[PDB]
Amino acid sequence: QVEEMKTQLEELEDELQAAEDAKLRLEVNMQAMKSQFERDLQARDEQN
Amino acid sequence: QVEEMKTQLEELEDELQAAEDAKLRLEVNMQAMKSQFERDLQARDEQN
Amino acid sequence: VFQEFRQRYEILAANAIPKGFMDGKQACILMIKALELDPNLYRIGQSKIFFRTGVLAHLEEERDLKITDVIIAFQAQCRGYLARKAFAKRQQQLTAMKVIQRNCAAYLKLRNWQWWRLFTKVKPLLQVTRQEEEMQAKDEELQR
Amino acid sequence: MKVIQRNCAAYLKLRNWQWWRLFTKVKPLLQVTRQEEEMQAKDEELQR
Amino acid sequence: FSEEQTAEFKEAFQLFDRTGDGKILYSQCGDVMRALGQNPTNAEVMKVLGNPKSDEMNLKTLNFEQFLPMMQTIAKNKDQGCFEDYVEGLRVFDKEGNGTVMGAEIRHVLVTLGEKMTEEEVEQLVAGHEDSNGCINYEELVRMVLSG
Amino acid sequence: FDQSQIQEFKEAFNMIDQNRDGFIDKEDLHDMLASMGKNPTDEYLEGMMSEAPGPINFTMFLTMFGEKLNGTDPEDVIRNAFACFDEEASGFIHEDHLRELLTTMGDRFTDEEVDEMYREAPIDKKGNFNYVEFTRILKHGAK
Repeated sequence: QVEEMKTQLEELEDELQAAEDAKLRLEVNMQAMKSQFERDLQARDEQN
Repeated sequence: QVEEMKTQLEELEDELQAAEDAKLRLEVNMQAMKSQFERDLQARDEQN
Repeated sequence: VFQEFRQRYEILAANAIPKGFMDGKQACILMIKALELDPNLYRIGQSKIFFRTGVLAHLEEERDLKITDVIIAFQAQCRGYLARKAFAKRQQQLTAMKVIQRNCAAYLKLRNWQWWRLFTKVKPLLQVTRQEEEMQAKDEELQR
Repeated sequence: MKVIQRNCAAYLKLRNWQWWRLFTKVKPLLQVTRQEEEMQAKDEELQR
Repeated sequence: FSEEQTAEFKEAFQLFDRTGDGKILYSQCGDVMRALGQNPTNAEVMKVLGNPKSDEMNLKTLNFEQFLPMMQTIAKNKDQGCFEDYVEGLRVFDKEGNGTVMGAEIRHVLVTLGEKMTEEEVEQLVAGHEDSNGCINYEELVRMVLSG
Repeated sequence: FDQSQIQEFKEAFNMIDQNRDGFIDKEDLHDMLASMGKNPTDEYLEGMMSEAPGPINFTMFLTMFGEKLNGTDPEDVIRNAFACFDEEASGFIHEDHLRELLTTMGDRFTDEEVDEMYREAPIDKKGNFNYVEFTRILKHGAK
């Protein structure tokens, strides 16, 4: 059970690191897409 | 006591992993939708 | 003229006027008959209508006291529409602002770290990727 | 006529220098292609 | 009402806070209310705002606690001016019934009638829909304002 | 993590690792700054070696610059957020406008931010501020 708890803590830390990386990348992607689409709409309106 | 703590940690890890998977799926879907909308806006700007 | 005044002031009393518009002259005759105005206060005409002084002011006020409802209703509606539009605009601007904010705050945290001057002195030296990307950028620029 | 002296003296004192010869060898050996073609295309497009 | 939409209510309330705690000026909270679909005239706003004066409106803010009964009273209106009202009134407001309504007259009778608004308000309202005839199709703009 | 960033970091590292051992020591940065100018005082070198668990290895400074940098955004999306921020779309907003907006944009900001920005930005002589090159400087285009 000590070995199983160690393995469970390892799996939990791995899942938490993966989730943190995924959340950071997803926030970056969402912010980037929003800003880029808004700026593209603004530039298209300016070009029109 | 250690077994109860490990069970609580495993339950919390499973719940947080399900939540993070749902959030990552939603964020990837939103990023894909934003990229598609940006491509559509570019095509619409060219048509305009 | 008949039709102008008719369509402009029938709001006061359009109760029993036949929706099928009869002779515009006859239509304004019957509409002012319903308006209960003294003949001498105006001048019925074959093509236009003529009125005394200050009578239009009375008619303007009588008209104005009926439109206020529509006035305030549409005013509130359009104000709320402008409000929600500016709200969406400002919240999008605030999202962009939060992005810029995180970036400049990270810069603040990093503009003073000693390693920065060091590793920024060296970046302008190696530019092979910069050289290539500028080659293609100048290619498309020259083509444009 | 006092700036041409530096140029000619440099070219002479490096022409016999074997290291300058090595440099003027390695650049046509495998180095002229990318940068030289880039700059040539740039100059041609600019002249056009 | 319900906590169902109170999450969006909370994020919008704290979104336009100049102090970032839950205290938003009376003018600003009325503007948020209008931005929330519920756009009543400032008359009933002040009526349910304890009947304050302009100074109190620009100095006194509101917590989110009292904001719930406030939108509750706003929801007691349960309806506003109808669409057929606006279309028929604008149609009868024109001079000749030519499917449209002149622009300058609209701007004037909007900034100088009943509820007062600044000129740029109605300007950016009508902006984009202008035409060389100066007669804008009231129908498209009124349905855009109603639906939007 | 970014391909361009990691590739340029390792490029600059293998260029500065004059011993090519993957271990950054006092020799490398010392002689580099000597060729650049005044040699760095060895206490600065030790303090720069205090963050890593030893002689700065490749992944060492990789992780350190990651944890010090992961969270920013490239100049592209920066100027994108800056674009709709201005109606003129020329990138010439006023710095005192930046001040009046920064004090309450989202969370409240203080005065040190704006004074440092003005003292470290090419502002014009009335307030107008250009970011077409300043934001690239923030991403190290010129500084």
